[PDB]
Amino acid sequence: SEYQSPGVYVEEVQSGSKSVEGVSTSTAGFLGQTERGPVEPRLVTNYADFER
Amino acid sequence: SEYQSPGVYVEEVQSGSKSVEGVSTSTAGFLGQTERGPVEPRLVTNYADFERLYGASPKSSDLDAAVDGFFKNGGSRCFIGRVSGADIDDVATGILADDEGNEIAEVEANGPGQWGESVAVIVEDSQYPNQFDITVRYWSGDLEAVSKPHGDRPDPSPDVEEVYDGLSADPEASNFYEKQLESSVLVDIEYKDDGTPVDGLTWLHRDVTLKDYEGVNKPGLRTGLAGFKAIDEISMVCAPDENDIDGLTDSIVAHCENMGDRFAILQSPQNPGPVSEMETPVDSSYAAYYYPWVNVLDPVTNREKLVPPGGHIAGIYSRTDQEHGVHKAPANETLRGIVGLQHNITKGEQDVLNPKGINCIRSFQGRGIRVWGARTTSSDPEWKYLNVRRLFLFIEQSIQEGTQWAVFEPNEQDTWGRIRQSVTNFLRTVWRNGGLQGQSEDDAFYVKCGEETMSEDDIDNGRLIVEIGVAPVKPAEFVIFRISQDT
Amino acid sequence: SEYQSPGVYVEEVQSGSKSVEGVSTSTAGFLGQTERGPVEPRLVTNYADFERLYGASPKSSDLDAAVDGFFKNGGSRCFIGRVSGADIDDVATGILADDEGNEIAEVEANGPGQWGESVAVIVEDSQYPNQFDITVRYWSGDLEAVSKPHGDRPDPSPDVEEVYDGLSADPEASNFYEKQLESSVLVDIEYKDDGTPVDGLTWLHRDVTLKDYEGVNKPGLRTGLAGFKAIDEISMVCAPDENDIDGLTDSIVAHCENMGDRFAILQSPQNPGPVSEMETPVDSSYAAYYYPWVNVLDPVTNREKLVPPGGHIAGIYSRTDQEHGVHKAPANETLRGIVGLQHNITKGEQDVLNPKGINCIRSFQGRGIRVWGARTTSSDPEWKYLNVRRLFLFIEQSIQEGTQWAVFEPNEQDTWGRIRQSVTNFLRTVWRNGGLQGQSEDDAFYVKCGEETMSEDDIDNGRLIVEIGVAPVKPAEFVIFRISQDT
Repeated sequence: SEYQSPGVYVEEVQSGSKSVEGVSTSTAGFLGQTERGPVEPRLVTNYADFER
Repeated sequence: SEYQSPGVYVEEVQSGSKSVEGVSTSTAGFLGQTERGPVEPRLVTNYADFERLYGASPKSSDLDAAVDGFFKNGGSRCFIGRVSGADIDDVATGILADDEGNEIAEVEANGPGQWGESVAVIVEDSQYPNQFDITVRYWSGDLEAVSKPHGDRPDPSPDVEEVYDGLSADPEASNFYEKQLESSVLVDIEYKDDGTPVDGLTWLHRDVTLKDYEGVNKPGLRTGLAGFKAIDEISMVCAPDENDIDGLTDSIVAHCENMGDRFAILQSPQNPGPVSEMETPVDSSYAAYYYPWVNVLDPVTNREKLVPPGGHIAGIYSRTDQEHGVHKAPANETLRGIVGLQHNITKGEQDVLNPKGINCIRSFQGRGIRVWGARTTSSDPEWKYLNVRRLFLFIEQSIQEGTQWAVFEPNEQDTWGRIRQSVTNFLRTVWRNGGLQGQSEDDAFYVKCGEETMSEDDIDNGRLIVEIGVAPVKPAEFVIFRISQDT
Repeated sequence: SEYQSPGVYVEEVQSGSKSVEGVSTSTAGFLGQTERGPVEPRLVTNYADFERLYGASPKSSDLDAAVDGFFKNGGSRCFIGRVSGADIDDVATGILADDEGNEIAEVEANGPGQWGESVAVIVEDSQYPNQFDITVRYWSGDLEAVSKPHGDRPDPSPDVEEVYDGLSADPEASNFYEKQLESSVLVDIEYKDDGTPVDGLTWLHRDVTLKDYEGVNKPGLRTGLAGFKAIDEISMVCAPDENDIDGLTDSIVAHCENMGDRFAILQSPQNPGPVSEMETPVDSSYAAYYYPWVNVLDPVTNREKLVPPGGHIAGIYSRTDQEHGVHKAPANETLRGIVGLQHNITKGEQDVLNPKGINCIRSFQGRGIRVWGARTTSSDPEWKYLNVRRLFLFIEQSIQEGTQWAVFEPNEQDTWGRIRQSVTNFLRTVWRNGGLQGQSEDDAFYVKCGEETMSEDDIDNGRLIVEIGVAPVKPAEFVIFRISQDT
């Protein structure tokens, strides 16, 4: 920082380690023919959602 | 001191430590449209104050609902700033006349808009010599249906009523009408000439974009965000209608990042799209993002209505700060004042939304409706959690405001010890209340000021350097139980 | 000293080191068209100051947008220079008259152009003996629609208003009107004869190329770049409309190379052609080149508008300098105050643009819009990175300005030790703040002054030679992870 006029200054510093987080690993993708529905990919979490 | 003539001298010395005091942390700021009121920011501590000073919102705004949700959830103090599409000087005015027809006073509405056309001023005479009474009345509905506006009981009872009894025309008295009518939510009086007014009734006559939310910045007038940036009590800002005005989210986040001492609360759109494609609007460490909308009872139709959840969430923030501290995550808390949600989110959909910085409001069977998520919109791993940012804001503002005695003091060991002692006392207090983590003081923080932080080039140029290290506490987001049969 | 009569003598000696102080590094300079204002460069520290002194830009300029983007991104100080297509002496004037018709004062607009035809001056009398009031009003729109320019409330409220109350006609008093009206953004007053003016209103009557951007250079008047080259605070220069005026890019780069203490920021055209054929305009080490254009909200139509990114980038420079230092690359930083970009650049296209010195502004999913690139337009391998050039500018100007005490001093070992000590202290301070690289002082820098740098022919001719060697730090542009299964 630069100090040109008198006063109080408060500054933040970077710390000594940054955490890494693991990614998801149990999602699947399926392709095939259906009778209804959109053609953009959509997320489903249950079989009743799929039938609906 | 200097001693040139004999006598007794008594001198005061500075002590070895100076106390630091913590700052307020539960005040909020709101922006939006109203029907009445001034356009400078005003402090409100209760919902009846809000209805008395401002009134209701038009059909294109949801401010009234947000303030109601704020106070139903345990909030303490609001700063209200009224945004208006009319020019600031488009105000209704009037004139008071004397015995033989001289204008002696000038009456002006307390804010711009057409509402001022429905204010009536009534002057009558008092039973005591040289005294008179003044009354101000306001109707919210049609004027064509008001039968007896001057009588003791008008046909529709007026919406606002004000009476002032012991008035005089002596400028040096304490019952001069200019000084007594100064506390009035409807009108303003200015003195012109000597006299006393004649009895009767009189009406006041001859009466949004992103640039209105930005506000006016002139030497003697500030509205919008320019008015808020001159108030140092506000700690969180919200605009309920931020999704109807393009370019307001960025302005709010920039305001909070440029002040450096407040936090921004953001809500999703009513239709944000498919779940697999949602993102946050900004990538700031000074903002948080909540989803979905909520349902309330509307006090003019008595039906359900869908509104954004911002004010209820700000009220939850204020409540948690009052009963737990700024280090407590404002999640796993109940929402009061609503009827239902827009959608019910499952556990499979939150596994996609939570790693993206989007906070969810969910409903559990047997437990109710709660906020489930406490992250910021930031990508930096150092500012992932919300309470850490709030704690740092609190600490940094306290330090900034409570150390102005040290400027221009001698740059030597006494000042160094004094500063070190003060900051250590403040941080030990923060540690004792559960904000810092560690079984000893050495684990929780340290403060340094001396010849390890300053060199000689520093002393020759007037720099005093203090280094502080701290360890904040973080929430428990995943509670895991690993159970086996061994031993 | 010489001692010829007996007594006591007290003499002062010079010490063993003299401190060097660093210079400012976050001030910018802007050039372009405005509607009002003077044509000499003026310092601005806030956007409301800019609107108050200058106003808005015409349809052929984008200065207002660039200054707004500068201050929305954390900039601190601007120097504004107004470029005008009208002659400098094409200014509106007026006259004030006394009791029996003598011209006592002369009023003149604060800048050339037709705007001065819309300024009204009003003189009225005060309640105290020998005193009067003066008011100055300015309307931005049509004059044909102004109903009561003299009344207390004109039909359209004026755009600018100034009032001065306690004025006198005594030249030796401190409330003489010539001294009080001197701080006014609209007019200028000059005294002619003895008297006091009569009441009433009066209007002021009888009112670009590359050579206007170059500016006037006369003994008592400087505009354009000639005005900027007499200000030593500016550290970076930008002209938003540099692509509409042919021959201005070279003039700006030549100005920065001839001063030797400032940096030039350049933006691409709106249509630069095919990607495989792009080049930089110049090959200077004193310039940087950014691409593409950005989208903003226009405060007069409330629609999107496409503008060059120069002022936002200068604001990013200033912010980074304030919070990190001049050794930090101003890349991987967020742009505030915009809506979108012109194009989205992929990773395949930047592999062609980056080795050519062209810096890109990109948008990442989950992270936002950021500047991705920190190179200069230079072909020399020694000045490839931007922060190295900025650090050298800072160091060299500090040394130049903080060593003028050493001229004409004795050329012997005491002066040598003193100079060496000062420069070593300054460089050690720079090293401690992270600007130089090395685990020890011998790795980071050295300073030499003595009989290894100077010979006897040097001493006989008056030359004192100091040799300094330094090692700057460079950014991490490619982060590489090589992972294997062994051990």
